Amino acid sequence: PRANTKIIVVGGGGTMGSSTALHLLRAGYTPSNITVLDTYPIPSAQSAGYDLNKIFGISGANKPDLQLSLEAFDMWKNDPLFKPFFHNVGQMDVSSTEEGIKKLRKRYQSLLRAGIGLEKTNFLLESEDEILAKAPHFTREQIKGWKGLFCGDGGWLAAAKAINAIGQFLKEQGVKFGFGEAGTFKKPLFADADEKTCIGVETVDGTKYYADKVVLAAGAWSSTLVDLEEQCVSKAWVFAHIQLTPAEAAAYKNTPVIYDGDYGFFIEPDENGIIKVCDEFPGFTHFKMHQPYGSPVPKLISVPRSHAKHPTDTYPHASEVTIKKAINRFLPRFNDKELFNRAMCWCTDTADANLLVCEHPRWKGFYLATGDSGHSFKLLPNIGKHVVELLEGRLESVFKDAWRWRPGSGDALKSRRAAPAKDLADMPGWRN
Ligand SMILES: *Cc1cc2c(cc1C)nc1c(=O)[nH]c(=O)nc-1n2C[C@H](O)[C@H](O)[C@H](O)COP(=O)(O)OP(=O)(O)OC[C@H]1O[C@@H](n2cnc3c(N)ncnc32)[C@H](O)[C@@H]1O
Ligand SMILES: O=C(O)CSC[C@@]1(O)OC[C@@H](O)[C@@H](O)[C@@H]1O
Repeated sequence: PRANTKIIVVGGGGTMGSSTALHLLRAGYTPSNITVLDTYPIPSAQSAGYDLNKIFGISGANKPDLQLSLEAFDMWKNDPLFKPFFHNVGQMDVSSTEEGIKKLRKRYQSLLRAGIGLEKTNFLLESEDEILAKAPHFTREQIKGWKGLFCGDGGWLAAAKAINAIGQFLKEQGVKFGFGEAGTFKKPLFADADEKTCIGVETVDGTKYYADKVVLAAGAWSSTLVDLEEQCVSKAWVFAHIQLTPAEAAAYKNTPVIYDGDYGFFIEPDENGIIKVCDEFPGFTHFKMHQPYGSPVPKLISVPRSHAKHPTDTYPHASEVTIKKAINRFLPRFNDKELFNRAMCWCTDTADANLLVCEHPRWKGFYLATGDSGHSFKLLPNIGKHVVELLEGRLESVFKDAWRWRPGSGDALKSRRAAPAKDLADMPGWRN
């Protein structure tokens, strides 16, 4: 029974982590039986969720991605905890290349074959007038040849503030916490020498925590903490900020999120006039020799270079070009705006960009909740709901089979992106 079951959430200061803790409380677990451990206090300074904003949009990449995105959309609008941080201003995919414009038309078409009425909220913008109508800040000369796929369920998310909302709720309820060395996972604990029964974890300062179940929601660090047998390859993405005056930023107030697969995106300025800009690229790895728990020998493993641990870090020289390229493409009027708060942000890719949410195959009681594949912040309100379903063996098979333990199911280095990710060692500029 839930009221006497103890759960440990490793990486609980992050996205999937905090979500799991939230839905444990909502399910009826006793708050004092739930322990959140993270290297950083919630909201974790190093979770990929620690950002001014993230994009919300509907992805049809998989069978349950569609179901999950709509589920998340519902909560972002109607859940009292989350709905303050959803800005439902819409999201527009654009392209002016032949190859790219056809990608849009195929995406629109598969949304219709979902047969769940997505045509009511997704539209192909076939002319420049239709684009300028949704995003008046563009000039017509800037967008000639552009077509757009507009999603009315889209918009952006106050990412850090949202996780923080969960965290403060967890604390009011009485969830237990472990931060710093007292919260940094090192290894699982077992009752038996055969390590078939996990009964807790031990952190790096030596602290041992005991629970009935352990959830590993450590994002890009999961593949480094325990042997995931190359299922998850951690990669970095980049962003930068520019500052606008109240006059300049007024033209972008409540404007839709604009994305082009060949350039990146930007999100409307926040209350301080700050615009976040991203490029799009297959990501950056950081391979090192490491020996995650359960691996018999040290392997080559992409290990996150945490901006939180190294604040003087920025990103490779190459990324500076593509980010500015994106700025020129979308916001040419701000090309002389100096960039600041450059930083790398880490995700972990699976081969098929599906999550890795399953019980460990040998360590009974140890559960994996990661494989976010760099598309999963939008799932903050509802992913924890399905992790709990897994813990209780009530997980709908569509999710269960898609999220199953699956080593040898593809090359996660390339995943579903344009190319295998390049490594930080071959991309100078980020260390200072
Ligand atoms: C990097 C990035 C990601 C991203 C994005 C843009 C960038 C630049 N834009 C997104 C977007 O527009 N829309 C979207 O839906 N997602 C976007 N993302 C990715 C999204 O953030 C991630 O997919 C999502 O955050 C999933 O993360 P989850 O797996 O929870 O991972 P996390 O938030 O980083 O959490 C990791 C927590 O791990 C804790 N940790 C790490 N190591 C330990 C150890 N050793 N022990 C205990 N805890 C550990 C960290 O505290 C961290 O909080
Ligand atoms: O999937 C989305 O809703 C937008 S995520 C945008 C992005 O920058 O986020 C970081 C990585 O996921 C990249 O793959 C990706 O291009």
